[PDB]
Amino acid sequence: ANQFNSAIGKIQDSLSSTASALGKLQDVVNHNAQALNTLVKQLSSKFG
Amino acid sequence: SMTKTSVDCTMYICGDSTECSNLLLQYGSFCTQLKRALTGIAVEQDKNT
Repeated sequence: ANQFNSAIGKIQDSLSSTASALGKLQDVVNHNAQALNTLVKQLSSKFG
Repeated sequence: SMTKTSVDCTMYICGDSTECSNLLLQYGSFCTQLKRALTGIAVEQDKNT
């Protein structure tokens, strides 16, 4: 009970201080946002 | 893993002329997507190692 409660408290302190562990899910936001922002810039170029 | 490659649109399409580089910028983001796709292959080939 000293080992298990202190190990789960280090998980809660790491996710609050550092957001870099969730950055695999942040790329799922980022790869969908950069695909939409590139597709809407196709109308500005003249295509010849 | 596979062989990591990178393809430029400038030296491949154009023969180093000023007319080809002016008509390449009218097409816009066609070579923006191709350079970011071959970059994203080469990051994931190092993650396989």
